[PDB]
Amino acid sequence: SFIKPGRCPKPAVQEDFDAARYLGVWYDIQRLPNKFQKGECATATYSLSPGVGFSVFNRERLANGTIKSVIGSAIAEDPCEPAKLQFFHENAAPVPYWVLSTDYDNYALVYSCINLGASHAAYASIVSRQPTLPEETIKKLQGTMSSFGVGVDTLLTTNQDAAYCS
Amino acid sequence: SFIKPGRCPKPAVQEDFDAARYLGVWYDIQRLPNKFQKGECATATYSLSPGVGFSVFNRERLANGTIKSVIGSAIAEDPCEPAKLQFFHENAAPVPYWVLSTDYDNYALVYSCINLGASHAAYASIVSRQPTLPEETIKKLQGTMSSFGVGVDTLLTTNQDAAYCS
Amino acid sequence: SFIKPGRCPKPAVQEDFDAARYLGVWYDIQRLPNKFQKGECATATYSLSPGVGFSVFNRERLANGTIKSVIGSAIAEDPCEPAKLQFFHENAAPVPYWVLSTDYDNYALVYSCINLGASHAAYASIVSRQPTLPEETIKKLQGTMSSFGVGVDTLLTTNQDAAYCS
Amino acid sequence: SFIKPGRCPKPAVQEDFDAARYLGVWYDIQRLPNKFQKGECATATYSLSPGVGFSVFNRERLANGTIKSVIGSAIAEDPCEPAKLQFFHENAAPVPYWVLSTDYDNYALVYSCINLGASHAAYASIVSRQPTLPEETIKKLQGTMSSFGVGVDTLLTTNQDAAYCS
Ligand SMILES: C=CC1=C(C)/C(=C/c2[nH]c(/C=C3N=C(/C=C4\NC(=O)C(C)=C4C=C)C(C)=C\3CCC(=O)O)c(CCC(=O)O)c2C)NC1=O
Ligand SMILES: C=CC1=C(C)/C(=C/c2[nH]c(/C=C3N=C(/C=C4\NC(=O)C(C)=C4C=C)C(C)=C\3CCC(=O)O)c(CCC(=O)O)c2C)NC1=O
Ligand SMILES: C=CC1=C(C)/C(=C/c2[nH]c(/C=C3N=C(/C=C4\NC(=O)C(C)=C4C=C)C(C)=C\3CCC(=O)O)c(CCC(=O)O)c2C)NC1=O
Ligand SMILES: C=CC1=C(C)/C(=C/c2[nH]c(/C=C3N=C(/C=C4\NC(=O)C(C)=C4C=C)C(C)=C\3CCC(=O)O)c(CCC(=O)O)c2C)NC1=O
Ligand SMILES: *[C@@H]1O[C@H](CO)[C@@H](O)[C@H](O)[C@H]1NC(C)=O
Ligand SMILES: *[C@@H]1O[C@H](CO)[C@@H](O)[C@H](O)[C@H]1NC(C)=O
Ligand SMILES: *[C@@H]1O[C@H](CO)[C@@H](O)[C@H](O)[C@H]1NC(C)=O
Ligand SMILES: *[C@@H]1O[C@H](CO)[C@@H](O)[C@H](O)[C@H]1NC(C)=O
Repeated sequence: SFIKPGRCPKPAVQEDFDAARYLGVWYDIQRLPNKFQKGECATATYSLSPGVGFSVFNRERLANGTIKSVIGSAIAEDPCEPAKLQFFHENAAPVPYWVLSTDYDNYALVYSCINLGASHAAYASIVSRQPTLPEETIKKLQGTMSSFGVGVDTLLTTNQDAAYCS
Repeated sequence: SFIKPGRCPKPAVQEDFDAARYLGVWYDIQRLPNKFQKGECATATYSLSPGVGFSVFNRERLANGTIKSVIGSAIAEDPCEPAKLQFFHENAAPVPYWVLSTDYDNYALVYSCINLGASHAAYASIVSRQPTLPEETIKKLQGTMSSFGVGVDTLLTTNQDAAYCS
Repeated sequence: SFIKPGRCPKPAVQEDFDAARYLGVWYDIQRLPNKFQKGECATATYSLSPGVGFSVFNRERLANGTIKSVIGSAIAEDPCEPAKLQFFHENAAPVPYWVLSTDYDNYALVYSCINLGASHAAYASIVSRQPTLPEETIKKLQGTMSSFGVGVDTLLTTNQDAAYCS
Repeated sequence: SFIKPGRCPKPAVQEDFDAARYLGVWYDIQRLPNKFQKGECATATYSLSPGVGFSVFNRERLANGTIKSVIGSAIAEDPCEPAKLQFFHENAAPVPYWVLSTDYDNYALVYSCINLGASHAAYASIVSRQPTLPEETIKKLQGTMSSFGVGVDTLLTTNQDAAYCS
């Protein structure tokens, strides 16, 4: 999704990550530019799976008012690295999805990277259990992002205004 | 997981494979020796996924009457190759799973292979919608297995006796 | 390293591809935009490998006259699909490299693709044993490139002018 | 190519591994049972690659005195992990090859593991720059292997007798 030079960094993930506590609704707060989000008001809904991992339901509002959504399935392929997921969205090739940091109740810092020779395509995201996230939490997560080569300057803020998104 | 010489054959899969028709209950009729089937009366149940692919519930009876079962998730990582799945069983590393041939309402030939240098570990299985499958059908699928270098003689026949399996 | 929408296409590869005839010097005639070519006069030289596959030496001229180069190794990881190689350059992650069409003594259409969810990163190339290639030959390879969704308008022409590259 | 239960362990590899100091001739001293060594007197010879990584030439003596050898190519696909190699032996699928420990001048502990569902296939070997290695060094390396579940009882000692190998 977003090309930067160098090979993919390998940042720390959430230690002892617990997926059952990660389920539910997360709101997109900030994110690296990508090719899949085409609007605003983005939310992810993660739910229990009857097999392994969990189901994914992403949803956003387009500027012309059209609502768009996708379904996918998330799986930790190595049970010993539960924070290192892979998402299989409908009609999409698999993408990595690592949870760098989360407190389950408020925020989460998500990272994703795929190698491209001497370059890489990266995606990063700050999400929240609410349409807003406190300013301090955001600055902290931006802080870790800098350590693995994401520029805070390059981030897009997602519109989560209550009126516009209903 | 059966070690044989040579690299994994790359047999053909079922053309224009339709997972919705592959769902439901399958009985293990014959199978390559493996490390996971520990008894008899083996069935697989495939169900809808709210994400992609489908949910898996494999189940067998032990000699002492104890029922053993596992849950997992099946996903075709390349949507243009829907018959070439990957199974993510709980407590297992991901494994390949090809539907080489199926008519959906009667039989299916499942193959799975993993390379080990100049050797490979293979798993193959004939399943049926009924606890039995006609011998001529069994013979035909055995033909297919031989055509890509599996020995029919090494196949194990699975117990599906209504008396024993009830 | 060029983003286009959709998953990677799988165009046909060169039949009975013979790497021994593909060795030697190729001149870049035109190619998709990428992050590795920074100048002109780009050439690829393919050489004997004492193990498997063959050796790679890429070379171009910078605008200030500085020559830049990389070495790498090409390996056909599956001997039965010899046209589907993996290229391992110094300081780079592995990249696919398919020889889609070549007559060995004149031209070659090179392709490479890596998936990015519902998008993909592509690189495509028309190379030649001479610094120029006939207009009729280029158009044919353009017909093929068009067939998997690269537009001739998106292509860059490589400077192979004898004076300037000298 | 030796099947054990559980997923592949992830042992530490030699820190700051230098492939350049690893070149030349190593003798097989002890090894896990595998499918490729058919005799004795086995040596691996590693040499410069004109591309990336290094060149591979393995050879052993068969019981009937006939000598057999293979060539391949070794590559660290992740340059930041030079001890984590991939070996491409001729006509074989790629295999992992980790250097867990080496002092370059005397010994080396090589490990390799490929997952097979809830089981795995492993290969490990203690090599030496001489046909023999001191018992204390061997014991030390056997110690390391034990910590990740290879049985010292399962190890085979390789015949490197000077006369028999002459
Ligand atoms: C997404 C896929 C992808 C591919 C395929 C790819 C090829 C590739 N070409 C490279 C160097 C190079 N490659 C070329 C040119 C060629 N390269 C060719 O495959 C051919 C046919 C030519 C034509 C001669 C040149 C000239 C260099 C060196 C340029 C320089 O470093 O200044 C490198 C080394 C890394 C770098 O210098 O940044 C890679 C990885 N990179 C990718 O990200
Ligand atoms: C390079 C890596 C990479 C990733 C990680 C990735 C995720 C991804 N997000 C998607 C949809 C979506 N994704 C989101 C939003 C999110 N998505 C998230 O992973 C998170 C955390 C949010 C935050 C809420 C939304 C709203 C959609 C639906 C978009 C639409 O239909 O327009 C899709 C589906 C494909 C599509 O319809 O275009 C993919 C593959 N794609 C990639 O190429
Ligand atoms: C599951 C992982 C796995 C590994 C790692 C592996 C290594 C491996 N060793 C091979 C040959 C060989 N390998 C060796 C010896 C060695 N090989 C070594 O990795 C080392 C350290 C030595 C020590 C000297 C020899 C002597 C041969 C040649 C066998 C012959 O031709 O008789 C081959 C070629 C296949 C063949 O033709 O038989 C492979 C794939 N195979 C696997 O399945
Ligand atoms: C290298 C290849 C390879 C494959 C394919 C594989 C499948 C596989 N089958 C499993 C359980 C199982 N698998 C089955 C039966 C089936 N399974 C089928 O794919 C089909 C068609 C049936 C027939 C109905 C059953 C009944 C179980 C549960 C067994 C138990 O509880 O012990 C498991 C779970 C973990 C384990 O017990 O090892 C795996 C990984 N394992 C491998 O190593
Ligand atoms: C907005 O855009 C989408 C895709 O471009 C389109 O399908 C949809 O109909 C548009 N909504 C309108 C015009 O209401
Ligand atoms: C049946 O078998 C398994 C092991 O084979 C054992 O764990 C289980 O307790 C047994 N149950 C009995 C004795 O019914
Ligand atoms: C050529 O230009 C590149 C641009 O970065 C630079 O790396 C290099 O120093 C230049 N060579 C010179 C100054 O001769
Ligand atoms: C020795 O035995 C091997 C098989 O065991 C055989 O292939 C080889 O040719 C034999 N060597 C000779 C010439 O006796």
